[PDB]
Amino acid sequence: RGATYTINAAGEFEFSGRNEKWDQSLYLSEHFPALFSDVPLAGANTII
Amino acid sequence: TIIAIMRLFTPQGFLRTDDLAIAANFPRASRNPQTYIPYTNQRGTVTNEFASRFRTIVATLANVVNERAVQDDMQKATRSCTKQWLRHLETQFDNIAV
Amino acid sequence: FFDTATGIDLTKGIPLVQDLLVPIGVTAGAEQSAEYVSGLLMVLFKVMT
Amino acid sequence: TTLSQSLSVAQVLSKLTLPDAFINMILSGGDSVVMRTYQTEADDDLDEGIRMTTYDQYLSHIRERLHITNVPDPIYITGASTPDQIAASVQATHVAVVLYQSGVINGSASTYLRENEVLVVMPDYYDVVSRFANANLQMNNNRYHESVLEIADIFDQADFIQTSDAVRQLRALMPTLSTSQIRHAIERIAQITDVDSTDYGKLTLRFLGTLTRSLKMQNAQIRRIRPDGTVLRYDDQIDIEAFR
Amino acid sequence: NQSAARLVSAVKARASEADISSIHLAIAREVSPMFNVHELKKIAESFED
Amino acid sequence: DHLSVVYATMSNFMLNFTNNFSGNHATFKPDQYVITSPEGSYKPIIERQ
Repeated sequence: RGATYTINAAGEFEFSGRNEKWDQSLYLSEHFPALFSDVPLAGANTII
Repeated sequence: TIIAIMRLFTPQGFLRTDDLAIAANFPRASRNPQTYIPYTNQRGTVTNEFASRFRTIVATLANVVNERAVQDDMQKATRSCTKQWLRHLETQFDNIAV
Repeated sequence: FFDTATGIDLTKGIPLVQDLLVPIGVTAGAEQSAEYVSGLLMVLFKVMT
Repeated sequence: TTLSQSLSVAQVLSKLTLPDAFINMILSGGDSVVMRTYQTEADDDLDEGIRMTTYDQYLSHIRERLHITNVPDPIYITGASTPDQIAASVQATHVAVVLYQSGVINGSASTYLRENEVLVVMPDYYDVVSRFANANLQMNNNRYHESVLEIADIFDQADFIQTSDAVRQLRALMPTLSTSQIRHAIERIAQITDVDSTDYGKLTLRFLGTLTRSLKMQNAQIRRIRPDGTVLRYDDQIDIEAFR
Repeated sequence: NQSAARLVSAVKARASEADISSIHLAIAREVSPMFNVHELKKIAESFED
Repeated sequence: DHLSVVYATMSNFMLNFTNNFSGNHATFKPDQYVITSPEGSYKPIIERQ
């Protein structure tokens, strides 16, 4: 699904689909941490 | 099973031509001078794709040493200290595969 | 009121401040005409404060 | 113990940008663009005519100040534009600025652009007379007066650009300024008026404590930005009223 | 206890650093403004055992 | 019982003037105000430096 996700202006979660390490320079930007999305995904319900 | 364990000795490399040696017009003893570099450069990756090969080798070797252990009903403690060591080679391989 | 504490020199009739808006790139004695303009600022600044 | 430590910070920094604020209130309209004035008929002045500036000049000075004053974008006059439509852009965007796109602007709108002094923004000074329907045939490619146009001459707000009759005189008496002379003017008023401070107030100013002269304060406002990195316009429903 | 020596070497090992009284400081971080972006003290772990 | 009433009164102080959290980790970001200027570069408030 992705390691970062952005907020679409209509309100949907646009997951990036890339495996990247987080840095705190991305804290000011539009990307979020994907573990804290609280969005259930099929098959990975234990990580959620 | 014997063929399956011999699929763990396979190399994890690529086949690079001698691009800087042919253009330098150096002596070579073949038609296409190609050497075998053991592992690809791994820039920008979170999970290292060469260290993850050793994850899947030990996961097969921890099933070979488990079936050999329970065939001779050895201790739970003497088997657990083997598999703790087999994943201590997991951790020490991640430090150097970078 | 516009005493020597605020750097306004009312001796010559007009307010004069020495080193507030000096013009650059001129002869070293040609900055006196810009003192009246800086003098009107510190009069405006003192009424405002 | 915490009230007197909170007041003595809010007292100090309220007067710390006090000489920062005074000079930039006087010079809030000191910025200027380079316009041209193409004369249109026989025996005109240097300033009577169509007032025109470039898109590269528009994008720096004028466009960044229309996204602050929260107006729509000015319209693209395309040659088929009636002078009612240009009046719909002066009444929407409170400055008389219109953008050019293409076409040949007719002489009906050319009489409108002369009387109301509407600033026409061109993308280039490349064959300028051919873009107008020169029916009177007095407008020439080499007939203009490239003069400056200050920002206070085209804008007027109560709390954004100080442009009254008094400050209009003082910028005419000031010499040719710079970003090194305005920085000298702030360091001189800070030398004259040494501010008051309590026992806790001096402890904060020697803690921060020296760098002030980095940020420009010309028409400085408080706005939000996107996480992209672009400055958003003001919104009546998201920001507090004190930031408008 | 001997069998929990693998556990107590990771609790003490974590426990030993965090400073006191940074505990007093932190509580002030749960309601201060943020002007510099905070960042995590580097916890280099392996998640082996 | 005793930490919570300290957070309820430290959040009413004068200089703690920003909202800090809004319940959900999934959407909250601090509002990034800047000091914009048409004659210079904007300087952000919340800025990792």
